[PDB]
Order: sequence, then C-alpha cells, then structure tokens
Amino acid sequence: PQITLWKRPLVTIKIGGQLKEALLDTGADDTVLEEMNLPGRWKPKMIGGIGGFIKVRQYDQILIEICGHKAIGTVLVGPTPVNVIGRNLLTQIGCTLNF
Amino acid sequence: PQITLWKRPLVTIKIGGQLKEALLDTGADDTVLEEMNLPGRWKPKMIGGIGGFIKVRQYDQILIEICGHKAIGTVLVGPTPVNVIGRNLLTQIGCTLNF
Ligand SMILES: CCOP(=O)(COc1ccc(C[C@H](NC(=O)O[C@H]2CO[C@H]3OCC[C@H]32)[C@H](O)CN(CC(C)C)S(=O)(=O)c2ccc([C@@H](C)O)cc2)cc1)OCC
Repeated sequence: PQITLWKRPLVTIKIGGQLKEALLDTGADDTVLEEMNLPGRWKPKMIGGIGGFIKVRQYDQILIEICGHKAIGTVLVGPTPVNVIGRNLLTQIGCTLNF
Repeated sequence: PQITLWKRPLVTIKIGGQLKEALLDTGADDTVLEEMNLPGRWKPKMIGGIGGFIKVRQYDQILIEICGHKAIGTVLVGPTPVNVIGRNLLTQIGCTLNF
C-alpha cells in the first residue's frame, strides 16, 4: 500500500501468534516491541534512543507479519514507549520512502 | 525520489541559513534538531522516546528545505543525538511509505 503521514503509520502485526499494533519507523535501525512473552532463546542487549540507553531482550530470526507482509529477523523486546518496526524489517517487506 | 532503507534515510536540510543532515523519520510526530541558536521566541518542552525524555526549545513557523522541498512548521531544538525530520514536515513535502 501507499501510506501517507498525516496520521501515525500504525499497522497490525502478527508475532508469536498474537496480533499487535506497531509503528512503521524509518528512523529506527532496529525493531523494538514493548514487554511481551516470546518463545525461544534470547540474549541481553543495549539499545540507545533519543533519551538514552535501555536493556532489551534480543530475539533473533523471529517470524513476524507486518501489514500482510512476512519478515524473519531480529526483534528487540523492552521498555520502549511504543512498538516500532525498524529498518531491519522494513527492508524485508520492501518498504521505501517516496516524495 | 525513492529512498530505500538499507541505510539510514539521511538527507541534507537547510534551516536558519545552515546546512545539516537529518533523518526522514516516519516514527517522529514532530521535528527535532541539534542545538542551534535560532532567533525568535520559543517555548520549553519535554519530548520522550527510547531511554526517556530530553529538554528542547519549541520554535514555530520555521522554514526548512528538505531535498529542495520547502516546508514550514514547528521545530524542536535541543541536545538530541540525531536530527529527525518528523511527520509535521514530511507531509508538507509529500512523503509516503510504500511497499
Ligand atoms: C548518535 C546516536 O546516538 P544514539 O545511538 C540514539 O540515536 C538516535 C535517537 C532517536 C532516533 C529516532 C527514533 N529512532 C529510535 O529510537 O530507534 C531505536 C531503535 O533502533 C535504534 O536506531 C536508532 C536508535 C535505535 C524514532 O525514529 C523516533 N522516535 C519516536 C519513536 C521511538 C516512537 S524519537 O526519536 O524518540 C522522538 C520522540 C518524540 C518526538 C516529538 C518531537 O514528536 C520526535 C521523535 C534515531 C537515532 O544513543 C543514544 C543517545
């Protein structure tokens, strides 16, 4: 689809078999979701945002469907203010900026 | 143009007679730029993201040129680690997400 930006580009995603809402975030290198339960192994990691750094749980090679488009990649889980889909997954679904 | 997201979507902007690099950021409601001593009246504000909040100065009706596309709107200035062009200005240059 073509998504204008007068509203937040929020989309429904499916991860771990559960539906959620997430923000398409071209300013994020990585995908960071709020606290949740995900199966499998994970490693501690740090990520920095506008306000500093936080601790997150890094889940690698995770299946995630974004607005009907499938991706398999890294998902960070931690105290983010909102679920953000970052460039690591936006590239998988073929997302580009256009103007 | 069409910007792929393999790398950060950085572009040259002109603001307050200065050239700078900034991210086209669909995840930012508004625009936040590095400390710069702009003229005019301003209003203190707090903006938050990953890692917490930072203090910024809100300037209204600021002219910005983004890849030769002129825009005018609110610009927040402060100790942000990165310059982000937010949706308030992206809509003005006709920017969309596409996949
Ligand atoms: C020199 C580099 O220093 P750092 O590395 C951090 O640099 C950064 C910092 C911020 C960003 C942009 C943000 N991306 C981001 O957080 O991405 C995370 C995840 O992926 C990683 O990649 C980049 C960082 C990691 C995001 O797009 C936009 N945000 C909102 C989202 C979170 C809902 S917002 O910025 O918080 C924001 C809040 C309020 C407003 C009002 C005005 O509307 C406007 C913007 C990109 C790189 O270290 C720490 C200093």
